[PDB]
Amino acid sequence: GSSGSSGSVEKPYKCEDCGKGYNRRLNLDMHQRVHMGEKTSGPSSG
Ligand SMILES: [Zn+2]
Repeated sequence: GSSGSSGSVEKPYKCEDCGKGYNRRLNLDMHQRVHMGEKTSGPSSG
């Protein structure tokens, strides 16, 4: 068919894990952090 929505990154840098976009080097280096653990749902209340 025909696609378009795809392609939501216009930065000279991108995470080699998810594919995020960052117009800064540091932002990326630090970003990796996200891929350090995993959200713990556990016994939720709200
Ligand atoms: Zn990432």
